[PDB]
Amino acid sequence: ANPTTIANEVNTISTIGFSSEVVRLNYLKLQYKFRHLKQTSEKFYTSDSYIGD
Amino acid sequence: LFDENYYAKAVANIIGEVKDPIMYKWFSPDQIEDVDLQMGYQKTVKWDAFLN
Repeated sequence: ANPTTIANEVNTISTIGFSSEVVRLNYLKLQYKFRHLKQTSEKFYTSDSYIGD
Repeated sequence: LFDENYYAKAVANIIGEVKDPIMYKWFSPDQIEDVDLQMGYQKTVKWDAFLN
């Protein structure tokens, strides 16, 4: 509220309030799956230019 | 070879006087890559991924 004028005697004074805010950040873990050629089988697909089917 | 082929020796001596082509200015140093053949065809393969 508005400030209180200090004149003569007074007991009721205006107040200053305080507040707290909690801020939260969430995280998410995600995954992908992909197919590939086997290391031992790479020799059976290693062509001159390309190295995959 | 140079003691036998006077034409080859002359080509080797005169190759320096030839100026560089102007097409080099049109491309960046990384854009030009020499290959090894004279006549025929070559094939290039480009791989790209996507999410399903």
